[PDB]
Amino acid sequence: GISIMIKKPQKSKPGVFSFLDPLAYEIWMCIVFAYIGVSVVLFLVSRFSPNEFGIFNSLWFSLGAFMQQGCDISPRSLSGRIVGGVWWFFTLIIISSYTANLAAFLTVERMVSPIESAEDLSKQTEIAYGTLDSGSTKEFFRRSKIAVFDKMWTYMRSAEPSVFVRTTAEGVARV
Amino acid sequence: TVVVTTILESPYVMMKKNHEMLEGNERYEGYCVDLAAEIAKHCGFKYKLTIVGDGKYGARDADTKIWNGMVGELVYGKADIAIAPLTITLVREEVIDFSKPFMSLGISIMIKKPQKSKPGVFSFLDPLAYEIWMCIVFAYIGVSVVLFLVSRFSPNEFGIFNSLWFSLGAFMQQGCDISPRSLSGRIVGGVWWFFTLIIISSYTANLAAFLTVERMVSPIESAEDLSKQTEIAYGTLDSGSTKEFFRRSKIAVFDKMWTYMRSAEPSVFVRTTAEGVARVRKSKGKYAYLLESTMNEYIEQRKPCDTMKVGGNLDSKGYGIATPKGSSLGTPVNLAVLKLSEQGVLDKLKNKWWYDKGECGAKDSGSKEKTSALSLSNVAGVFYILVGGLGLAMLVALIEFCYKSRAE
Amino acid sequence: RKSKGKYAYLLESTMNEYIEQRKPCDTMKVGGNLDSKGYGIATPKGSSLGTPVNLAVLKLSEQGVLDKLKNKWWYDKGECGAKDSGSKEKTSALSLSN
Amino acid sequence: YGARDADTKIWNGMVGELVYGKADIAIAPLTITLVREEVIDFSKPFMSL
Amino acid sequence: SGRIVGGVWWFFTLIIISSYTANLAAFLTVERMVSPIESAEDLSKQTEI
Amino acid sequence: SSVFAVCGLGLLGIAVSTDYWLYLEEGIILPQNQSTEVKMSLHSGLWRVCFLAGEERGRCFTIEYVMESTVNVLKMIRSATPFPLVSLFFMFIGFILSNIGHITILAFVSGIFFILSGLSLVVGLVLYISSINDE
Ligand SMILES: N[C@@H](CCC(=O)O)C(=O)O
Ligand SMILES: N[C@@H](CCC(=O)O)C(=O)O
Repeated sequence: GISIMIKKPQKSKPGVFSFLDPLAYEIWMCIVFAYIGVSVVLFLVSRFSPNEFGIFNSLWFSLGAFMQQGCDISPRSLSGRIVGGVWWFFTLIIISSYTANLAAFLTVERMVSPIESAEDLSKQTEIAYGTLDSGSTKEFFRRSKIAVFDKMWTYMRSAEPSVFVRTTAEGVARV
Repeated sequence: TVVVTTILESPYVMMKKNHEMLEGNERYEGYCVDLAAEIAKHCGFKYKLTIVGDGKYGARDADTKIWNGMVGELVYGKADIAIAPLTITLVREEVIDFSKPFMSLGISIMIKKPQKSKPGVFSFLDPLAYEIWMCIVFAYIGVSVVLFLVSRFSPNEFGIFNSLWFSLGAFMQQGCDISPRSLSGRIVGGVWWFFTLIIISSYTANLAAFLTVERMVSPIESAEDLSKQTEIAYGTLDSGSTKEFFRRSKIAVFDKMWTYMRSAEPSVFVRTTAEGVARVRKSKGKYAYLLESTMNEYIEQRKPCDTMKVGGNLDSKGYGIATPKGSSLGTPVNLAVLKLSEQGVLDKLKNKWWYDKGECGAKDSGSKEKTSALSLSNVAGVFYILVGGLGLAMLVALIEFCYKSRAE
Repeated sequence: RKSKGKYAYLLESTMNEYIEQRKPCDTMKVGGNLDSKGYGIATPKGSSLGTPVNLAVLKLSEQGVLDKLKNKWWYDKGECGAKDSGSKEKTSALSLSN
Repeated sequence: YGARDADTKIWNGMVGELVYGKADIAIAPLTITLVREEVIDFSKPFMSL
Repeated sequence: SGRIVGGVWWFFTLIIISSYTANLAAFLTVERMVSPIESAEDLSKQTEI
Repeated sequence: SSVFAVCGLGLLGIAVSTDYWLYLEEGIILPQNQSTEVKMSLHSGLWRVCFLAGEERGRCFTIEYVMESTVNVLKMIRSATPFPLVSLFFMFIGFILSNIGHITILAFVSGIFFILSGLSLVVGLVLYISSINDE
């Protein structure tokens, strides 16, 4: 029977920092610039105001509030509870944006169907489907009229460049 | 076997570059050049492929009354058969005895393909509408008041200022070290905790829907509000049919459309059906080239895949073979076309020439999705609220310290 | 109307634009025109009535009367409310209703 | 509106009121098509469909 | 004895809320896929209607 | 605390002066993967923007005109231009008022102007990146 031969889908090595793919590298450098930028401001806004916040316990608040755990102190002033206010809203939108796109990288590449039939390869004009020249297979698509094969011969005849290879060993190498 | 007064075009007649090698009938080819063959079955008469060097499709010209281009070749006895795209106007009927139409077109719209929009600063709160983000803030205060009233006039570190920190402590899910202690203060802290579980799991859930299946909008669809909501440049072709239909506008919704083209600048018209594509193609902001329908579904199909036809068929005008007013070959011509149409040989050539090239549309938009990572421009408004929140915070730090300094 | 989104009805566009402008507005013209044809005032084959009426519709065109009649019975018939007009956003955020 | 059937049963419908000689001039929403071209006569298309 | 009751209930509330956030992001992105019929050839394939 | 102020002026000072903020490699592709050579590759800055591959000529222009995507970015860099300038303003104010404090509130009020410069520079880098991903 005439059959299809494509490249096998070996997947990849993902590259071992692929977990921070759903946010681009401009976000992961602007979180850290805004993690220092909030932790310094929390230090100053509760220093010359009425103690328990150094710079060091302020880094532990901001890192605590960003991974959504419950770092233990609290801000205590209306000057101080705003820095802990907007940073809590910052870490709500970023983590919800991370969980969204990682549930959008996966359910998009789960939609991705490999070609599994001839009529599927009829529509998928991405892959170029060239058969052997001067053989029985070229005769089959040219003559027959199953009308899935009429469209397949149509795109195969309008080759760009010549999809008819000339021989089987060259055809395996062309895939 | 006389004169084919056609014009170099999209797939009806053009000079293909194989005439740099070949000759004969194959110098000029296309859809209607095939139609030349199956009209020759009945009339018997051959071709003479003469692309009009004057080709500016036109009519009799304004106040000079000289016929332009194709009818400049057709009417004056320089041509007799006119197998080509030629649109039957009633003022052209006053000049030309026609045949019956091949197909029929309408005045169409070539808008550019919707490329993804630029998200604004506040696009992060797209997945939850602007009624909910106002219902939350008043339910924030509306719950933070009820913690206050319950924990005060009952047996207390819950002031107002410590109760706007519990409720904000629970909506960002960062928790609490205050933790109310009655029964009537735990029910407020209870049902507010169930409020934040559903809203955050509806924000994350809807944002996972906007970033997976991205339906898009063509905002200049349905040409009546193309005319009414004037936003974009009403571009079109030049001397020929499409202006003369809108010059004679008596339907007022097309007339106010024409007045906006009458008050247009600098592109009231330009030229060149190929170039009119390109003026959409490279400007991409507002140019909305208003060409004939059957040319529009060709360019949309070919393979740039970068334009798209919004709206449909603002008129109904026909392609018929033109004959210069009496023109004895006419009766072999029109009865042939009828036998081409009723048998469907003209429809067979419709089936051929509009499925020749690389097919596009939603056909190319199959399983081809790769979806990108978020750029900074999707969450950039949160960095403005974050830094701008600190500018408010360092401001109150001075105000609090000055109200302790001027206390002294 | 009774199939509740299960039955499509292929009809002409000149009838279709009126039907979606009647007070139970729950129909809509889906796509573009599948072809193009034309309405015509008919005479029997080889009639004396042909060319007076044929010269009428030519005259009726540039006077602007027939396309005024195109308005006259169709322009005011947005008495349904035209709820399609205030719905072109097709917004996709959750609302309060969710 | 109009039709054509098994033998002809001549042109069932409003065109049957116009092909049999039942009536003259037929101001109506009748559609112009090629089948109706050969049997009876028409005006110019006054609308667009 | 006490930190196990707070242990397995913390694992119970991790799987339930992650199951709630999953399907609410599966009710939405499924009914966002749902395309109304917009052309003739779309209605050719959609044999439901 | 003096040295971090001394090192702070020069580092942003080099950055606001130099012409190597942003690169570009606008090219083409061919089948057999046959990518490109250089086709259009401009490096860029904040005030002098210097083409490198499309013409090879360093038209390092005080941006008001030409010498298509390029000047469009430079209109968006124009939208993000003053924020490193404000951060350079508040740094030098925080620099001099720190040295006066060494020679009270005079040292502490300078520490406000370092953080106001830093928060100006975060909105500086964000709006600069938000302008690029716009284009
Ligand atoms: N064995 C085959 C080779 C050519 C083909 O695969 O069509 C033949 O002789 O026909
Ligand atoms: N068929 C048209 C082409 C030019 C135009 O669309 O205006 C004509 O002959 O006038």
